[PDB]
Amino acid sequence: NQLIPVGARAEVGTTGYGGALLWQANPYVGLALGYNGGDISWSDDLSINGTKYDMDMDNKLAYLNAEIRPWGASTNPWAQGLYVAAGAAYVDNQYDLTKNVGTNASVEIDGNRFNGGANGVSIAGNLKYDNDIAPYIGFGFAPKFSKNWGVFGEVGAYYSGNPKVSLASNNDALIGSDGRTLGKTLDDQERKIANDDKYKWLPVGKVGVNFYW
Repeated sequence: NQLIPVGARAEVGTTGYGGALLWQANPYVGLALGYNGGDISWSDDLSINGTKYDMDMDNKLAYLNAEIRPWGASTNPWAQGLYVAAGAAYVDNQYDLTKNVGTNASVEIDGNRFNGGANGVSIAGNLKYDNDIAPYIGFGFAPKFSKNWGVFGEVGAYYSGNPKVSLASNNDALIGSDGRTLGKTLDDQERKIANDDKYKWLPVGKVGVNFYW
């Protein structure tokens, strides 16, 4: 049961693009070593209920995980394709978010609801995740239909630790529904991001194509 190199994959997803080297020891156990990253504008000018989203990333992530197929010997491809992924990553990722809340549009942050009013308001966030050795857990589907290639999709999360975080608006004096100003509410949401257990996780989704040769 030694791990045999079998090829590579190309992938794209929420942490950016890249790919991995692949090994398989048997129908149940395999290994991926890869990189995701890039300077990418994940969305620009994207309008939803009066509000434009912009997100930019600048990521360097390199990972190593095992892929385990509980039913990897199954002749059902719906079961043979399922796997759990587990390992760790070097993580050095940076996200810029911008919400431009338009005229008379409404946004909710930490339970407090604000209105854009006559001019709207813009809210910005910088999130920086740095961890040399971040544990990773994920679930994927990669059914076998070819000796030469296949496709896959995966969702998981890195236990990165809380990011460094900065939140800001170009109008902090707006009062929300619970009475806190926008400045104060952002401060509060900044503290939750910087400390709550929930935000120690960096979620991820991706898809791609495998090549075996």
